Amino acid sequence: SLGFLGAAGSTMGAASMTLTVQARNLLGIKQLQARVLAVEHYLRDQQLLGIWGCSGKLICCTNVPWNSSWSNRNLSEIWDNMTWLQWDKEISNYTQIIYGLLEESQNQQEKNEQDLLALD
Amino acid sequence: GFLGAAGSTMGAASMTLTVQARNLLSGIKQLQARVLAVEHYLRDQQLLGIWGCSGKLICCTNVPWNSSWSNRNLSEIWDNMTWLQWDKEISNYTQIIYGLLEESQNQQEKNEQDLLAL
Amino acid sequence: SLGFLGAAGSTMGAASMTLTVQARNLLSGIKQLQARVLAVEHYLRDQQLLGIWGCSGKLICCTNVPWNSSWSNRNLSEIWDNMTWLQWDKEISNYTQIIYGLLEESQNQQEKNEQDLLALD
Amino acid sequence: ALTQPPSVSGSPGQSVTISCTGTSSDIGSYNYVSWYQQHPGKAPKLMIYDVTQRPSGVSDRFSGSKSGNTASLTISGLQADDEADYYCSAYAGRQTFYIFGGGTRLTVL
Amino acid sequence: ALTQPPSVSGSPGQSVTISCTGTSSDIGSYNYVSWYQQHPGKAPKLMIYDVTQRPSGVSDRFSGSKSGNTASLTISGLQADDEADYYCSAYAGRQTFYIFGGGTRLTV
Amino acid sequence: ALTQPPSVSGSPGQSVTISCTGTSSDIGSYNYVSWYQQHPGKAPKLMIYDVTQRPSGVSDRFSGSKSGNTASLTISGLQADDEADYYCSAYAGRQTFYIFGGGTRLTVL
Amino acid sequence: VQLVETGGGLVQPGGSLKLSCRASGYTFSSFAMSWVRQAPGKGLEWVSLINDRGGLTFYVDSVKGRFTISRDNSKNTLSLQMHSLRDGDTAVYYCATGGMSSALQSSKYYFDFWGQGALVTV
Amino acid sequence: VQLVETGGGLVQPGGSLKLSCRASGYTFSSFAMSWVRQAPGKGLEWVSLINDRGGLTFYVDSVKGRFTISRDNSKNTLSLQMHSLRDGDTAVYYCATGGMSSALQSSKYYFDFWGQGALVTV
Amino acid sequence: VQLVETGGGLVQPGGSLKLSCRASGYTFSSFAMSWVRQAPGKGLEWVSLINDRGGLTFYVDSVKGRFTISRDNSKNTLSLQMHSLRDGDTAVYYCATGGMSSALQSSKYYFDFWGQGALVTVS
Ligand SMILES: *[C@@H]1O[C@H](CO)[C@@H](O)[C@H](O)[C@H]1NC(C)=O
Ligand SMILES: *[C@@H]1O[C@H](CO)[C@@H](O)[C@H](O)[C@H]1NC(C)=O
Ligand SMILES: *[C@@H]1O[C@H](CO)[C@@H](O)[C@H](O)[C@H]1NC(C)=O
Ligand SMILES: *[C@@H]1O[C@H](CO)[C@@H](O)[C@H](O)[C@H]1NC(C)=O
Ligand SMILES: *[C@@H]1O[C@H](CO)[C@@H](O)[C@H](O)[C@H]1NC(C)=O
Ligand SMILES: *[C@@H]1O[C@H](CO)[C@@H](O)[C@H](O)[C@H]1NC(C)=O
Ligand SMILES: *[C@@H]1O[C@H](CO)[C@@H](O)[C@H](O)[C@H]1NC(C)=O
Ligand SMILES: *[C@@H]1O[C@H](CO)[C@@H](O)[C@H](O)[C@H]1NC(C)=O
Ligand SMILES: *[C@@H]1O[C@H](CO)[C@@H](O)[C@H](O)[C@H]1NC(C)=O
Ligand SMILES: *[C@@H]1O[C@H](CO)[C@@H](O)[C@H](O)[C@H]1NC(C)=O
Ligand SMILES: *[C@@H]1O[C@H](CO)[C@@H](O)[C@H](O)[C@H]1NC(C)=O
Ligand SMILES: *[C@@H]1O[C@H](CO)[C@@H](O)[C@H](O)[C@H]1NC(C)=O
Repeated sequence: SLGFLGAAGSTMGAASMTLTVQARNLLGIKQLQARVLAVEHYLRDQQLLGIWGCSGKLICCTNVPWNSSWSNRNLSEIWDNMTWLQWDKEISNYTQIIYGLLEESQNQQEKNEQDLLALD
Repeated sequence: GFLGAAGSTMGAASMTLTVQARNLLSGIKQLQARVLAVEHYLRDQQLLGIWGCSGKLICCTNVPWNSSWSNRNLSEIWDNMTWLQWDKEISNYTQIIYGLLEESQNQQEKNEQDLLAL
Repeated sequence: SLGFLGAAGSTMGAASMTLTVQARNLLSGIKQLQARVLAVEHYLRDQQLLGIWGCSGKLICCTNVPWNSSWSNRNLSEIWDNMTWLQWDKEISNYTQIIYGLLEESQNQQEKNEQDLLALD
Repeated sequence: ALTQPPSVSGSPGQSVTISCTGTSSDIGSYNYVSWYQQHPGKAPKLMIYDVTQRPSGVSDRFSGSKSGNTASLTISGLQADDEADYYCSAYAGRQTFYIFGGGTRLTVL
Repeated sequence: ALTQPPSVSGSPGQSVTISCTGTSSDIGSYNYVSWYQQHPGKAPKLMIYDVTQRPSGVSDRFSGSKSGNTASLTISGLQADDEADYYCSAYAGRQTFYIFGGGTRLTV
Repeated sequence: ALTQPPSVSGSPGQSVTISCTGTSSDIGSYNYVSWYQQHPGKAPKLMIYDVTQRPSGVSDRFSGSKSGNTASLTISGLQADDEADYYCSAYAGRQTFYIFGGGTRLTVL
Repeated sequence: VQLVETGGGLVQPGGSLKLSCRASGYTFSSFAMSWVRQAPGKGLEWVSLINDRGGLTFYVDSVKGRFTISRDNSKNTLSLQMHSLRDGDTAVYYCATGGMSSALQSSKYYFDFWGQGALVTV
Repeated sequence: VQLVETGGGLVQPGGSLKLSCRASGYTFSSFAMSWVRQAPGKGLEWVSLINDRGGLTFYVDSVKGRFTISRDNSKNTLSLQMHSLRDGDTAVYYCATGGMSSALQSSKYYFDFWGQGALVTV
Repeated sequence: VQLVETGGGLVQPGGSLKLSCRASGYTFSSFAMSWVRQAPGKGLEWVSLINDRGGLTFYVDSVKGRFTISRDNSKNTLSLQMHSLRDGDTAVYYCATGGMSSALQSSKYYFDFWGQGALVTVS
């Protein structure tokens, strides 16, 4: 009910309740370039979620543990006392390590599930 | 065939969903047409995704049916109606239904997030 | 580690561990937009075809279609350890449409069975 | 699974009641408790389904109901041709689909 | 868990049959049974696997069969060096992976 | 579910140990053991949580620890106000979330 | 409606017997089917349930193995193949219509059409 | 922080009480709630747990089919509806905070604050 | 293949003991591994199984809450850490190769290349 980015200045534990509002707002040569680049950004994000095994979800839990070197904070100060913009700035240039770990964890999970489903 | 089941009853037309699928994706006017088809396909796929129905053609949900939307029984709905007549009958409530579906998913993931946190 | 197509000449078993590396490289004046739209259409047709089979969101998808010995009668050791994906893909030419049709029919039956199982009180 | 009396009786023209007592997880959980009439030597036929919904082909008598975990079949206007065994069939969920009690012999005096 | 007789006997040169009886959910449901030969003081050796297969290094005197919930091993000709405790093993699904029987004394 | 002695005693100025014994699937695996003090006729007050962590409003004379599958509450001071039934509680995972022992009557002599 | 149970006769303990049921008077493929067992002196017991399309099968725990229920919608034929029959399986079996329905149909958790019955002796 | 149970007292076996608990002095919607019982002569035993949003309910197996736990965050009200009380259910029922957290807080696998308790006689 | 146990052989009741297997004659990472227990005079029983990659472990119910099986493809080493050992666990523990295979390999469901066995006695 807050609207697009209305929760942007709210805390992470409150802004996380409005993910569908943000998701629904993501979708002559210049106009086609703008539409194609919007489609490409959406598809790259969806493919990246699929690689992690999070396709079809907005809140996706994973098997990658949190490193204290990425952000040495407790859940209360992360979720109740700061916004997603401040968090995004705080963990800048740590996201590529997290993405690589998520990719490797999903590859291992897919192999383990295939082997479990291969037992008679 | 494509739209062949449009005149069939919904109980029979629901078994041809893969026939109706695949026909949604396949000088500037042709490029605009391709981009428009892709945009509509992605809008529909995102709309399914925010309902927890991604990757499925028949998706069951947790939203109960309100008798004010339609008071027909299942035999009349599925054996004596086509999808076009049904779509016409409940168009005035479609967006309301969509909103409720979205809300259910908003709750569902949170519950799953808690269940996996034990 | 091996690059985009580095596993192309490796065995099918070894190459099956590099699916994400190739998956990331499928998405990334009028003719440039035409090229981008063609890339998007090919990606979306492949994702849709996986979705029809119930494989959406997975790169390795197990199914309920048994393998027919008339398509290929090699054992798993020969297919996975002594053969590459290019040679295998050549071997199963003229059979992929039958497999795709069987996968579509199997997923339609799976969806009806799941809907009926979920209809039990 | 569920408990029934071994027999009931009554005079012609009188009303009789046959009961089935199950548990909270079957009769108390689902409103699908049908009743069947089986003449000895013949296959049973459906007398009432769900709880209170009588199928076509059955006379006005044999109406049923439920309360709590107990289902009840009321047979008013008892006829001489009703001398048959009566059975309950209760739905018990997905793991066990149907449960039956023993037969109740209806004796017409 | 898996029923196997405590011992068998026979003369050299004779055909000797050892059998194990399981249940429907393991031998009856799966075709993955195996037989092992354990000499006292030594580790067991794999003799038969799956259905009447021999691993490399095992002579062709060891065969077997499967019918219903009963599996059997046949020694086509007894030797003095065959004296050992023979064991059955069978796959029983994902909850109970393997079920073993008791030992059979060959008593050459 | 949990084994706990029925009673313990000591003199003012000393300290006591109240043990609580579970199994490997509950105390040993989750490390979520709490202790609380119940006076007869009154509601219990939380005294220890997360095995070793003391909440606010409780002085340092109450502490705890675990070893293997055994949890331990250490109480120093032993003043008259501590004559109460102490209980241990442990998280066993989902499907029977919490398991409890019996009460330990602490007698202050 | 008529259900004719062209089943078997007497078998020994440990043997196998197949029952069949021919349906007429209704659309076979539109209804779920079941087998219900009546042991003399004990009463009715449900044995197995198969969906209208034949893809889903359900059993009581006591016969969860050993029994296979099969449906042929082209010949309007229901069948039950019972292996490793026990002495406790001696009973009259009945072919019955209903008990499951489908998501697109009305609720039918009852058996409305019963067959003549067939005697299985072990 | 206060918790006051306002539920009923003496009931016959097979009856119901529908106990309730009023919370004050803290944010009700931020904490999970639970019901824990003490038989008059025995120790204290957990009965049921509900999360902070009310969507998830958990019970001990002994009461799983007869107790329902629910909450109303707009009235600061917790409810427990017992519809098949047995003679063994005689106990003091305490309303308590804690028992779980909804993934975005720290762990709360303990009972942070307890009410005074309602007496159920049956 | 010279699969050799290097584990201990004497523990008190309630203690812990670690066993390990070294392999040299075969590709260790290509085969599943397991531990099979032989109590004196009672025959053999399977105790635990680990996949070829080490990600999946399976146990009998009697040890599921006590034993941990792990492997290291580097140095070709299998390990089994047994906690809370009971008097019923006195037995010879054999290393075995196989009992499982990945979806890309042929089926095994049998044990081969057995080790010589470590003797574990619980006083
Ligand atoms: C802004 O901060 C205040 C401080 O308490 C808070 O009450 C308010 O809700 C915040 N705004 C939003 C949109 O959450
Ligand atoms: C991540 O954690 C590991 C230990 O878990 C640590 O060695 C490593 O340094 C951490 N990452 C960074 C970037 O420091
Ligand atoms: C989180 O860390 C901050 C840093 O000082 C501290 O002030 C706060 O109390 C901590 N919260 C919790 C719940 O540990
Ligand atoms: C990585 O991110 C942190 C976040 O503040 C930043 O301080 C640091 O400079 C970044 N690293 C580099 C190499 O810029
Ligand atoms: C059209 O209606 C008739 C009515 O009998 C039916 O038989 C026919 O199948 C229907 N057409 C289709 C395509 O289902
Ligand atoms: C059904 O719709 C009406 C208005 O259309 C609404 O008032 C009612 O609350 C709805 N039903 C439920 C169960 O919410
Ligand atoms: C559905 O409603 C219509 C009303 O026209 C009625 O004729 C029909 O019998 C109903 N079907 C069922 C199965 O109750
Ligand atoms: C939908 O609304 C319009 C006007 O708002 C009305 O004319 C139309 O009949 C309605 N549709 C139905 C199916 O009632
Ligand atoms: C190419 O073949 C050789 C055969 O010896 C193999 O060792 C090598 O790994 C192969 N290349 C790649 C990239 O796997
Ligand atoms: C394989 O294909 C042939 C082609 O006619 C078919 O007859 C056979 O049944 C197929 N195999 C299986 C297992 O369905
Ligand atoms: C697979 O087939 C080839 C060719 O017949 C054969 O040489 C090889 O041994 C077979 N492998 C297995 C594991 O059956
Ligand atoms: C597929 O069909 C063509 C048609 O001539 C044939 O040349 C080719 O060999 C076939 N593929 C295989 C794998 O045999």
